[PDB]
Amino acid sequence: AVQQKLAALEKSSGGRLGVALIDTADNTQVLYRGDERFPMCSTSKVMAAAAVLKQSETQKQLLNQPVEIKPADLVNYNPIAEKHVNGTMTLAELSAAALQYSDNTAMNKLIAQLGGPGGVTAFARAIGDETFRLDRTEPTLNTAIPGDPRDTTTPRAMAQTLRQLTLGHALGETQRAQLVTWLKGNTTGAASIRAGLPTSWTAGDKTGSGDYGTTNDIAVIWPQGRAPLVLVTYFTQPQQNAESRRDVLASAARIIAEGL
Ligand SMILES: O=C(Nc1cccc(-c2nnn[nH]2)c1)c1cccc(Br)c1
Ligand SMILES: O=C(Nc1cccc(-c2nnn[nH]2)c1)c1cccc(Br)c1
Ligand SMILES: O=C(Nc1cccc(-c2nnn[nH]2)c1)c1cccc(Br)c1
Ligand SMILES: O=C(Nc1cccc(-c2nnn[nH]2)c1)c1cccc(Br)c1
Ligand SMILES: O=C(Nc1cccc(-c2nnn[nH]2)c1)c1cccc(Br)c1
Ligand SMILES: O=C(Nc1cccc(-c2nnn[nH]2)c1)c1cccc(Br)c1
Repeated sequence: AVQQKLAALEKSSGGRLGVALIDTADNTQVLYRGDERFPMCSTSKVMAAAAVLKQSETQKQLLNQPVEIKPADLVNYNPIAEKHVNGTMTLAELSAAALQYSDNTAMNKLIAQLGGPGGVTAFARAIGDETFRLDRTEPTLNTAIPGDPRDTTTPRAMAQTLRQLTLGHALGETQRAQLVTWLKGNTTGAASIRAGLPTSWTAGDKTGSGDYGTTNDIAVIWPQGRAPLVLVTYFTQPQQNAESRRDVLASAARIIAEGL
């Protein structure tokens, strides 16, 4: 029923839809193209911010370290960083900017802190994610070209990783709590996964988008009276200039929630 429903949604959408749910009540999963690769776009900002949180476990002042923002550092979406050009932002500020505002300049500083995209990938491998790969910086990591393995993961892998980071033991308890608080404070998510969930429920999420109408969201969800869920919804379309479809992610999440 749920599989058939997600297939129906996909066919009507004209794109390719990827879904992974983990229900932590009983370790049940629901996968739809769970092992196909999709461009992550800004959902990758979670892995970068989490990597810096991991570093902060052994450098308890790391999040207070200032980082210079120069004019030439600004890229294509800098709602927070543009306010600080010719000044500085701390790594905590850059983390919150990247997660909660989806600031691309902030993400670049997180990547640089980790020694480049490969350091983010290395963190993913260290926590048992063999699938995630970050290959580029912002903004080009969002080109989302069909078939391109760069800056991709699978829904199954990303759901597992988001669970380990937010509900498991990938991070220390303080760092886990900080990540959760950041995600729950997201500003960009009301039209995506969370639009398809009951309004009683609480959640944190990280959205992404790019070329090929790519429209993504990953979420940790606390349903009324139930153990938490982790839900990944990835969507991408066959034409480079396709419009975003946050509604399709909301629809997928509604199918999932009604199936619980
Ligand atoms: O900045 C965004 N989009 C963006 C920025 C810069 C360039 C383009 C773009 N160029 N060509 N097609 N899209 C899109 C964006 C999209 C969705 C949510 C949030 Br938060 C930010
Ligand atoms: O803790 C880490 N790595 C670590 C520690 C012990 C073992 C392993 C490991 N084994 N196989 N792959 N990684 C990794 C680590 C790695 C890269 C970035 C960041 Br941030 C943290
Ligand atoms: O040719 C490509 N990339 C590319 C872009 C820019 C320059 C070059 C290049 N320069 N010299 N040889 N190749 C190649 C390409 C083809 C199919 C899928 C994808 Br993703 C990329
Ligand atoms: O399995 C997990 N947690 C967990 C905790 C306590 C008990 C069990 C359990 N008991 N029996 N089977 N699993 C699992 C877990 C937590 C975070 C990320 C990922 Br991937 C998996
Ligand atoms: O960076 C891009 N967009 C963008 C930037 C910042 C945030 C977001 C975003 N956040 N949440 N959902 N989308 C998207 C983008 C879009 C199309 C082509 C290329 Br190349 C880059
Ligand atoms: O991109 C727009 N809006 C918008 C607002 C919030 C989120 C997104 C979005 N999120 N993910 N992909 N697009 C787009 C927009 C609105 C009016 C005119 C023009 Br041109 C562009």
